[PDB]
Amino acid sequence: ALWQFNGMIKCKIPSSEPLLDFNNYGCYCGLGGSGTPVDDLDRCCQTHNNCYKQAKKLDSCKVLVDNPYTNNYSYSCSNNEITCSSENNACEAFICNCDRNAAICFSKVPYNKEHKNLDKKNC
Ligand SMILES: [Ca+2]
Ligand SMILES: [Cl-]
Repeated sequence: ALWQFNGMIKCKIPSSEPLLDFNNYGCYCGLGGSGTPVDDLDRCCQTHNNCYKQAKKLDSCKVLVDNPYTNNYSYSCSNNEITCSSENNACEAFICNCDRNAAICFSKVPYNKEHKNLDKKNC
């Protein structure tokens, strides 16, 4: 769920408020997405978007009427390291991995304020 993703990002980037810093950024960081990523961070979000799309197509995910952003899974942050729980069922585990990968990706790429609240004309 979004609440967990927010926590994961903070786990990797302690100084951030993810739902603010990484929302409405570039062409893919936020709800939906289209076009060519404007930078590596935007690309992290495109990959995350693609991961969610793959998830929704999994047999295990079609069983729950909850979208990836509302589907709660279990994970832990410790020493700024993210660990997806073995107690997660197939769908939740896949989503957890998608979020973990994105959180780590976000923490390894540059952040360009110029792309915050990007004109969707550029997408
Ligand atoms: Ca376009
Ligand atoms: Cl990690």
